[PDB]
Amino acid sequence: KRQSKRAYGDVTIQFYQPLDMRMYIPAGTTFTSTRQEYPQQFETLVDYYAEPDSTEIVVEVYCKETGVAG
Amino acid sequence: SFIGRTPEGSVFGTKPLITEGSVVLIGFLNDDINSPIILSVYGDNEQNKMINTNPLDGGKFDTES
Amino acid sequence: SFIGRTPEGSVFGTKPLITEGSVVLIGFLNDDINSPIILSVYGDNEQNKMINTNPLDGGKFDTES
Amino acid sequence: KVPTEDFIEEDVGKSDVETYSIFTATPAGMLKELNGDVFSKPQFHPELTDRYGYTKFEVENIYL
Amino acid sequence: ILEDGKGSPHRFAGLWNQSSDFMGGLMGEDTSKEL
Repeated sequence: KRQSKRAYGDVTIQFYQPLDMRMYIPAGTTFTSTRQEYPQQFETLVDYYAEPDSTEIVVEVYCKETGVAG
Repeated sequence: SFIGRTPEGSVFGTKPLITEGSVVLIGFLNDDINSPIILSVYGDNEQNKMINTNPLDGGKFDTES
Repeated sequence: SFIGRTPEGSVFGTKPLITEGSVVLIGFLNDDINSPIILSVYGDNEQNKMINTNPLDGGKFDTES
Repeated sequence: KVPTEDFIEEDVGKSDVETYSIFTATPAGMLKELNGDVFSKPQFHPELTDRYGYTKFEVENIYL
Repeated sequence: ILEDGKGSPHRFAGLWNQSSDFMGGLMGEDTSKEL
């Protein structure tokens, strides 16, 4: 039988200005919701590099908790 | 800002504006109460937000824009 | 007053006047003697009384007069 | 008064634990030498300071 | 050992002089830099 299945999706990072260098996010960066009613955390699994002079980027985040709370 | 005396003897200096109801940081001499001095004057977050025309929320100072 | 560097690389800042024989407040780093820094420059009561043209002895700053 | 006849045990003697040469009574600690009137005015004996040199004893008095 | 104040020869162990300069990258600093 299939065990508990992780929750995952996509998020949009927004920079103050378009980017000046080929900056990088490592796998296992944390994402948290400021809302008190959803304290569950999220983390990434694969790296991403942001291309220079870019302005947004879409990365995938995986939820540590598994169930309905994701 | 600065204060002193010239070789001729005449005294020179500055008188920075003083305001009532402003928040001021204080440092006691030799950590003794009953020995106050004012270090500087810090405004409120609202006051600081009112007296600046910068619309940027944030960003590194090294960016040309 | 302020100091920094521009994106081009050129350095900018200020050089406030420095005076001999003025009284300066000092704050040691990590409360260690042999680690001084000057916080600000405070003048004497006579000097402050000489360099101000305000004849009022006192009064709330909110009064129009 | 109390005579020896009521003494059970005694332990009394000199000591040099307290020893000062210069004594002064500073005024309330707001007043400070670099921004106003006379700061302090100590007192010492010339013979005393030979054994214990420049040993100061300071007390702040809120009143003055 | 008594001879000439030699003392214990194990006092100057193998870790007495062998060492190296201290820097990061030993714990937690290196995990983000695995590009």
